[PDB]
Amino acid sequence: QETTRVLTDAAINCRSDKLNGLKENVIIGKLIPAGTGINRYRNIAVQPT
Amino acid sequence: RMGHIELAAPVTHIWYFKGVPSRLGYLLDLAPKDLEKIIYFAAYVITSVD
Amino acid sequence: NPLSGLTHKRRLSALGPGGLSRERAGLEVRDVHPSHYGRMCPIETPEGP
Amino acid sequence: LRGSRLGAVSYETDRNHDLAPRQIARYRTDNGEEFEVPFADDAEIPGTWLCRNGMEGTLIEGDLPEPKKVKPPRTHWDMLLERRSIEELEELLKERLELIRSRRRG
Amino acid sequence: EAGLYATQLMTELSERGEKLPAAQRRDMMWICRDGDRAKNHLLEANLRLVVSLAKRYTGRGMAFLDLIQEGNLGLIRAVEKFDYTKGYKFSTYATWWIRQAITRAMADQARTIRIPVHMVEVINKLGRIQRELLQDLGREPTPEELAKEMDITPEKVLEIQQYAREPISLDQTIGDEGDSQLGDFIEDSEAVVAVDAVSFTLLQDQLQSVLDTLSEREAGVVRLRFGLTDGQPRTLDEIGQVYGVTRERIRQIESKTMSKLRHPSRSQVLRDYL
DNA sequence: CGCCGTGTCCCTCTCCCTATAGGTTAGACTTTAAGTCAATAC
DNA sequence: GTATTGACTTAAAGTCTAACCTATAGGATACTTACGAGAGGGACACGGCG
Repeated sequence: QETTRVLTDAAINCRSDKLNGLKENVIIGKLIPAGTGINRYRNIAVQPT
Repeated sequence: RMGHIELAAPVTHIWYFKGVPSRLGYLLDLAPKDLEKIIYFAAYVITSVD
Repeated sequence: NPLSGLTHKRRLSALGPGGLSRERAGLEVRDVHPSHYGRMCPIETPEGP
Repeated sequence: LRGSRLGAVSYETDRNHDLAPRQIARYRTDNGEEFEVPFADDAEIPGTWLCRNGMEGTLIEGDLPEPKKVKPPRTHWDMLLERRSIEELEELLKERLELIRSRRRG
Repeated sequence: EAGLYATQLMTELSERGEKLPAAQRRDMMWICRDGDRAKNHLLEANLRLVVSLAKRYTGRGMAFLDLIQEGNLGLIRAVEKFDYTKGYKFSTYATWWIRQAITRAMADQARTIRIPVHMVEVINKLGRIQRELLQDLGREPTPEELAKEMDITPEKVLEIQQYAREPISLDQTIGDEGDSQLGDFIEDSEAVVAVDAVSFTLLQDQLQSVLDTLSEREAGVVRLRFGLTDGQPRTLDEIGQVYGVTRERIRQIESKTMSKLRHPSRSQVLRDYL
């Protein structure tokens, strides 16, 4: 909400996003950091016993 | 691939002049009711006095 | 059906050029004033917005 | 409601394993800007090139063919010249000179 | 005029010229600056005339202040070519240039697809003629009769009617109202349809397989002839050059290899692709 | 005489014609890559 | 059937010439100003206290 003012004052502040919420990870299309996306479950090594 | 236009005269961005609170106004301590008179060629300003 | 042909005519619409739009429409215009009796049916209105 | 960009997509497969050899040329503007253009090998090199900046640049190689640019199309002086004469304008210049003389010292 | 002559004469006398007398030097500097002053004054005087002539060309094509500025440019051109010895009011001569400049800038700067001025003039003439025929004749002008009045061919009239069409926006009505931008209901014929790509790759692999099942070097001559690896076909001269042979043998090889691929075992796994 | 709160209001966001000069293309001529046949040898 | 050469004809193209577009200029009597609410924030006025 209020895209213009947020965008312009973020541009002034040079505010760097860190891409760690559940929305900015949806906007850019990479895997979200919740559920099956976090590194605890996303990096499981599976070998036959 | 993007392009660009080389303007023959400098122009001001609208987001930093018109959107309240005006950012040019706060940076320069100028009132928007008067900043509009400047940037739309309605009133002079002094850029340097000796 | 022929009834829909008859009822598309004889229809009063409060929206259009020179009238209020749905976003400009308040709640108080959408009620049934007691002066509708015999001049405008309080039953038949579209169920949507 | 169909539509097209007035273009055509070719379903060709990339062949980076061999391309035609490409030479590289260095062009330079007047204000010290450098630009690299990978021109075709079996092709002519135009010394005067329109570069990425937008102004006309020349090759760093020394050729300088000097295409003999055109004179200004028409001046105010050309337009007055064709509708009057030199001595008429000299008379008017004398008139204004003696006018400001008679204004200044009386 | 005196100031322009004076600046010409200093420019002439500057080159290889004179150590000018101080009073003469200073005062035709004054003359040269005053020529520009008087010019400037004349343009300021007749800007309102420019506005008055441009006020009637609004409501179509361009904005208002754009037309004002083209009129101002025409005014600079008019004060550049104004002669006073003919003894005429300045407005009479200047109106000519103002109208010319305004109509030119309207012609070649008021369409998204730029139509050159001659075709703009013929389009405007056709529009005026069809308008007057609609007003007077009443009966809607048929294209061939418009050609007869136009003294051109009917197909030229049809091409003119096609050229005049101006572009709509992609952000207008969905079908009737502006609920959704129209650009959200236009397909893309220039796009990967995602069955063509996979079908095309499968065709590639199957054609390579059938070519491999053919004979040795002759299937490859077919491959070079239709350019399946180099991307360009090359001719019998080049195939002979790379192999050290003649051209009639190449054509015989082409015909022999071509005969077998018409036979069903090679064609049955290839026919469905065409 | 010199500065500070409260109030009101404005604004923004959300649900003609002519004349000259120059570039473009279309159209035909001669050359070349291309398709063709006839005899032949292994 | 598969390896050739020597003519023998044929469809597809670089270059010169002509017309048809294209950028450009010019064209004198005198004309001179169009045609709903609902909330938050900021700026301008007015009055109160030391």
